[PDB]
Amino acid sequence: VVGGEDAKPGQFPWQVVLNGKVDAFCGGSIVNEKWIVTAAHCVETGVKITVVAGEHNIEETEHTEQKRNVIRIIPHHNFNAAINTYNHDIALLELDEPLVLNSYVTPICIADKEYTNIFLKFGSGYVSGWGRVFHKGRSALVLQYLRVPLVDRATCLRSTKFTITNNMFCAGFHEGGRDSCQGDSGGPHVTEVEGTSFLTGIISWGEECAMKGKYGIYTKVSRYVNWIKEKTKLT
Amino acid sequence: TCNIKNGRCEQFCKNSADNKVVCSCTEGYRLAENQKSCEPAVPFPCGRVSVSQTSKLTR
Ligand SMILES: [Ca+2]
Repeated sequence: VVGGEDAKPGQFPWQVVLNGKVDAFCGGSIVNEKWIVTAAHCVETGVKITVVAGEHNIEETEHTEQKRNVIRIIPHHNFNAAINTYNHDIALLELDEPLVLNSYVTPICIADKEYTNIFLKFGSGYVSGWGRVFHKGRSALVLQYLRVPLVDRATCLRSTKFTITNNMFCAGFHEGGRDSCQGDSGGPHVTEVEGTSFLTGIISWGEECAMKGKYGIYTKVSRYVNWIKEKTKLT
Repeated sequence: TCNIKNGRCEQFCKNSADNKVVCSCTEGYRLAENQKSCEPAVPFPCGRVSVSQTSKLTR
């Protein structure tokens, strides 16, 4: 996250970090004790993945961390139906052993399609992660967060040569300087509704980071809430 | 009428019974006594920060 600030421990208890062949390479959000939602581009058959919930500072021990192995990965069935479009950039990870919920390990709420879109249209949401804090610079050691405004679709379209589908939305600042960035993919874009946060997007792609006239592109979660609910049922 | 201020539903509103309404909440919450607010029904309901009480206040 470029231009954001340090989160306090436990401020985004649904945030997880993913580790693999590359450490801290993407984020994710807790759906429930056994499932994480992330971006499909983070988990294209590459490695075995580990999930760390209750994480705050990647180089230190807080004694709140819960590490889990991912035993099953479900990228959205239409991801990669078309090459390099990043459309349907969303995936679910099933953990080997259930997370133990507490103040540092808490799921994010997920409303139905109608309300997820209503919340997104509130126009202001929070993004978080341990991704780059500068375009092409270092990654963060302490979880970063940033509030980003929703951007109108026509402006969104005009900002890039690449296609912005109905399964995506743009958020960011007209003047730039603040944005999600490499390593933040999969983390949540969340909207707080009277003290209760709901998942409204997945950090997905962009062109460089935080550049004036460019915006962060996000997976529109309202289009996938039915799928998340179907695949993550606990038995 | 969910039309204005979400029918005064803290979370979800649905029209019901001739211009009326019925508020509901997401998993882990329950429709408070007053039929509009949502209250935690589990120890760690989704979407809430519970660390709080920092370390310098009244509580
Ligand atoms: Ca740590």
